[PDB]
Amino acid sequence: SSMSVVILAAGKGTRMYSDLPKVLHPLAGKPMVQHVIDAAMKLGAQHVHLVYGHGGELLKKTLADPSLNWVLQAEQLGTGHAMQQAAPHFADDEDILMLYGDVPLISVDTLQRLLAAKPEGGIGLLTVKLDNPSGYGRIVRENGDVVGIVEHKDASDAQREINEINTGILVANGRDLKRWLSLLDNNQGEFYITDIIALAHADGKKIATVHPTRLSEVEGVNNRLQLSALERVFQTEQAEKLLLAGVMLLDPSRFDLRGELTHGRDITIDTNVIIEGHVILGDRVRIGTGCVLKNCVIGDDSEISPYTVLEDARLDANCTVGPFARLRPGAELAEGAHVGNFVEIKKARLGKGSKAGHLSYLGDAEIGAGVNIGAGTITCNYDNKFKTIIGDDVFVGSDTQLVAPVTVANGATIGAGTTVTRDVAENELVISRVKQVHIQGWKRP
Amino acid sequence: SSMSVVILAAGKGTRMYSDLPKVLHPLAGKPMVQHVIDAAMKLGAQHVHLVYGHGGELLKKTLADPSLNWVLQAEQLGTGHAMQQAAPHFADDEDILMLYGDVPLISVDTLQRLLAAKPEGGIGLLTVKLDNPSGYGRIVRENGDVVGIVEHKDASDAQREINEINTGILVANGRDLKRWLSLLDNNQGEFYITDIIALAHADGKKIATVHPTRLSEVEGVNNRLQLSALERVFQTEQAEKLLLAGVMLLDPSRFDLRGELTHGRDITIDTNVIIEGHVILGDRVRIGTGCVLKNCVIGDDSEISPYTVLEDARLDANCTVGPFARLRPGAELAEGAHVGNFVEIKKARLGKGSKAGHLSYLGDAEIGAGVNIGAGTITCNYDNKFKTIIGDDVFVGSDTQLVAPVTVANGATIGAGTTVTRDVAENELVISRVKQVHIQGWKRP
Amino acid sequence: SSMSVVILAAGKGTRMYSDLPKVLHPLAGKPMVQHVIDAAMKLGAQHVHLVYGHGGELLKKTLADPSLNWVLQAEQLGTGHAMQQAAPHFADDEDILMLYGDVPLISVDTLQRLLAAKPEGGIGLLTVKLDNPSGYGRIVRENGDVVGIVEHKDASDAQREINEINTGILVANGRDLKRWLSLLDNNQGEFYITDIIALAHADGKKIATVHPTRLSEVEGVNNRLQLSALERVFQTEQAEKLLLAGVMLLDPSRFDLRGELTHGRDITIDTNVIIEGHVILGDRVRIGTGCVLKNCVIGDDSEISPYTVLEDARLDANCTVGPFARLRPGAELAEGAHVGNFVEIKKARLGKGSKAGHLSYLGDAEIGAGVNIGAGTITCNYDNKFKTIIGDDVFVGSDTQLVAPVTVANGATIGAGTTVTRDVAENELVISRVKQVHIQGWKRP
Repeated sequence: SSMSVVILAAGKGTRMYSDLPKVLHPLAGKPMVQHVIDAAMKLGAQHVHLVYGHGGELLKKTLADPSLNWVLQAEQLGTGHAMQQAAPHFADDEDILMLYGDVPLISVDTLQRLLAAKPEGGIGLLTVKLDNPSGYGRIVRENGDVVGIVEHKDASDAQREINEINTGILVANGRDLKRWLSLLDNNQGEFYITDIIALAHADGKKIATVHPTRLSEVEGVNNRLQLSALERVFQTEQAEKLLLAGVMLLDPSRFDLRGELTHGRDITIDTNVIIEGHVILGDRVRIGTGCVLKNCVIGDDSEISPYTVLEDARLDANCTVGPFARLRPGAELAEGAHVGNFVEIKKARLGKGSKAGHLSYLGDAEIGAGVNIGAGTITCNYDNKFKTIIGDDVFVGSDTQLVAPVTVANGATIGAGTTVTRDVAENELVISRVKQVHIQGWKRP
Repeated sequence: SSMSVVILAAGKGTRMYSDLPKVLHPLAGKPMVQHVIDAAMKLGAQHVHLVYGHGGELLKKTLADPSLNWVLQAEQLGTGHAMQQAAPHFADDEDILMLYGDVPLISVDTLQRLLAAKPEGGIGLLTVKLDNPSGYGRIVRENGDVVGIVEHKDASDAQREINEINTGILVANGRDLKRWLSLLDNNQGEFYITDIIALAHADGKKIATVHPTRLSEVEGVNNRLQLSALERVFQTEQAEKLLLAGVMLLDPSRFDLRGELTHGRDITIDTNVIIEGHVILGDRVRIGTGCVLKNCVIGDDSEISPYTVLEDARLDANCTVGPFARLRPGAELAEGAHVGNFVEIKKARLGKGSKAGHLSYLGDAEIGAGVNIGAGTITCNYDNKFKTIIGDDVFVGSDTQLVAPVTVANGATIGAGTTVTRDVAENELVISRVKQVHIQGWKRP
Repeated sequence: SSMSVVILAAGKGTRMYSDLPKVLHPLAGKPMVQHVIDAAMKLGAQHVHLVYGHGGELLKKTLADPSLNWVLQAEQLGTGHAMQQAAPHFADDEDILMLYGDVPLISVDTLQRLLAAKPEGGIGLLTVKLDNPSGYGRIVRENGDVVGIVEHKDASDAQREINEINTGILVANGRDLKRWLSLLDNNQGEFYITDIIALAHADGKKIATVHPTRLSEVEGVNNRLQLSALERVFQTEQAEKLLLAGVMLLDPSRFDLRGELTHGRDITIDTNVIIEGHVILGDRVRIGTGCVLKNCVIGDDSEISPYTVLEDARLDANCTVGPFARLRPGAELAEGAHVGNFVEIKKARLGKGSKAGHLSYLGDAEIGAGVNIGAGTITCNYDNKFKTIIGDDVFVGSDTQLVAPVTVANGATIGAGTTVTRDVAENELVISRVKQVHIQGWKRP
């Protein structure tokens, strides 16, 4: 069929104490409002209408999304008024679902039930019964029949016992909806969206209701404490989905996914790992404690040792990296390569079974197979930046500075503490050798 | 009005298995007993009387606090006996409140209710009703009127149903208190402080009661498991206060504050951050996972990357530091400065927009603006310690050792692998240049 | 008396999505099934019979344990059938207890109650009453008398109210057990082990029942989410045992023990520490945040600073190591030694009060007392591997490469940036000194 959504996101997030529009605040590293858009997209939402008051410019900025239909608003004067501003935008043949930019966790199932329990020429309304309903809108039924919503405000002591409350999420045909809207008053001073419930039982239509499966689906964010609770809920969910799909998390409450994780079989992730962007892990990969991976491919059987950071990096199968290793964009390890502690790799490839074990920096480097990069080796590659190249079976002594552009051919050997400015030939040894000078019985300060 | 406090802290913390007096054990990095003192100070407590048995010397030692009035005690023989030892110390015109050194979480509100519900010539008594009261002192009321306390010990099956129990915290006028005290017996062998309740209804005075708002306010520490529970409670509280005041914590259950955090607006703190001493963070600062900050000022818009440790360090605005960076006391970054991975800074300043990106140690250094500190640069500054100075626009090649005292003037350039013992002049290049020596077809061992 | 156990571990752990047999999956770093074996050993279990279907070879492989009696099985066709396969293996004079390889948390107390509540010529049966019993085997009693087990399957609406359920764990004499077994049918198609309950009330014997003290004792693992819950339970338990025995954990929910921890008095362990293998900590040791210790001895009063990794390493008293330090097998610190940030130690000893503060790698080294290892010092010890030796009171300048085999005698001093290939004599100074070369007004690229 046909269906569009409207996302309300116009209020003042005063209690966020922020210079950033509330709805742009991230949940698992992405704007609250994008979770809602994402969901709308998953419904088949043909169009998405976003209603905003202040924060306009950097809202549409921080949200590229050229596919969206933006809707300005005088200055927050009515949640119903807001719904009026987008009213002329609803095609009469399409359903119109209403969501809030600060309720990021609303599941598709719960909406794709709402859209099924909508009575022809009527409203599908999402509701939840509360433990303590001590301040929300009551759902007022007569014979279990929805007739209208009561604000906690004007609620008799008898009504205040009504557990079931309004999530503020609901459906209706675009035609019928255009109707019910601009037939409402302002006599708080504002216009309540609540009213279109009674103003629907008015002209004899039936308003049905489904419930969300989790309370968190309809949790609204007014402040950061609330947002952090939703972050935890969201992370527990992701973690449990990975556990059930075969990934071992040594402590799923100390795990964070902010993006996507594609994975193979029998992966172990230890405590306090964070996964950002899109990470692909092969079979039998092990990630130690404290590692941060962002936009990485890690090949079958690789081991990432504790406290290793990787971003836009690639490891083939059987590699080992860490502890205390830092791989930056362009870092590439060929099959069975090893990078050790206090080693940084930038736009560099370390070939098959090559080793860089300690205290080294490698950038803008093409290194071959079976190469030994001694402790303390530095590509001195900054003066743009220049390329260092090393063939197979090369031995690079400790504390060597490779001054690029420089090429060291296969089988070459480089003595410790050597500066290399000129190219090195196959199987040639090079030793930057001076003469250590001796004073006898020297009195140390 | 006038008011003093007494802190009881004399028992044997046997179940702590410690050589340190129980009350000195830290909660959020400060002695249990200091939390209690702190609170007393916040009441306006004119004097604080501290009653102790063993542990005396290093108690008054580990607690400088020359403002305190110490009170010795034979050898724990009566909680009431203890209260006798400080009795001659209470002015008749002042209220005397009683607290315990091992109940660190007692809030001011709860005490500044206790002090309001005190009946003239009578006791204000703190109480709590328990889920399971299966071992404490019962509050025995007649017509809801407090008449005396029953030890779980001698408690009829009927009494054992009394949910409400004694926290052991209470008030009373100093005069009246001196009275009720030394009129009690020793016929456990000890003197119970419990009794002064009935010995107050005795001479026809009214004993009122307020409750603490949280159970944790009256939780006593007898062991470390108990202390750890209170640590978590205390940390959750702090975390929620920062969230509500506008700081984003990516996981408030993996956050620890052991001191004070002054903050501006829109700060993000990722998982597993610890804050010690006094930390000042400006607007829009980001602290990555695993960072430890102790006594630091971080300027607006700075980014601290994961696994970075800072102590007594200062960053101006727009600085970036980490990952894997170590800043020690005296470390200072000017506006937009960058410190990278595996870099340590001690008593050194890195000027405007200067960079130290990798594998470097800088101590006792004054470095100017626009300076590039190549990978592997070391201030060789130990032989006391001597000063290294570098002007603006200097380029320092990788793996340079700067042997202090040495001065490198503006615009100078230093080739890679250079040892610098002598001063360098404006725009002068210096290259510690030897000659790499070549053996052909060398057989590597 | 006499007693043997049987561990059932033959099903398909399909929902583990693993190439590793379910029961081999680790809990606190050791195979689920080893926890069960361990427990059996603690009972005095004279023999342990392990029944398995597929996964056979690498089961008996990954479990050396030459003490075990393995029992093959056609192909999972009956949990009772399985129990038949080991039936001919039970001595008539011994008790036979039945356990499952995927229920790792079953305590000895609960089994050493089961073995006491066994009625002569009868069954001791472990049971638990459930909050929601909505899919398990009901315990069917008549006058509170166990008569037989009902599968949730064939269970009247009336029976489905029976809270109490079958853990599947039970006892019986080996003789009697051999009996009750091979008198059962296959008319699911399989043989139910359930039946021997009614087939015991059949020949007029009494089947008693004890309960486990914790629900987690009888939790079965079918998937990784379940296993992770048990991991957390197991870790909370260990943590609380260490807290009660006197170790301070700054956050027991961010602590992991995968092995054994021997400890002395007044130890503090900060957040996110992992303990693997066997770790011995002396009195008054402090372990900072993020440290990983595996098979280490740490002497009285040592301080391990944050983010330090140690494996098969030894520290005497008063040592300090970290932050950001990496100690590998063979790493040894003598009394009061210090290792700083970005320092790696392999098969090396750093003598009394010696210091290696920054950016160094030391392997295969014997270093004496009072030695100063400057920043950036590297043992260039790889060409097998060769030994570097340094006596007392030696000063090693920064960025020195020690090319082993080399010996530096007592009181010697080594200038910064020195390569050392030859031995150094007592109190001799050595400076690898070249000449820095100067270009005036050099235009930096």
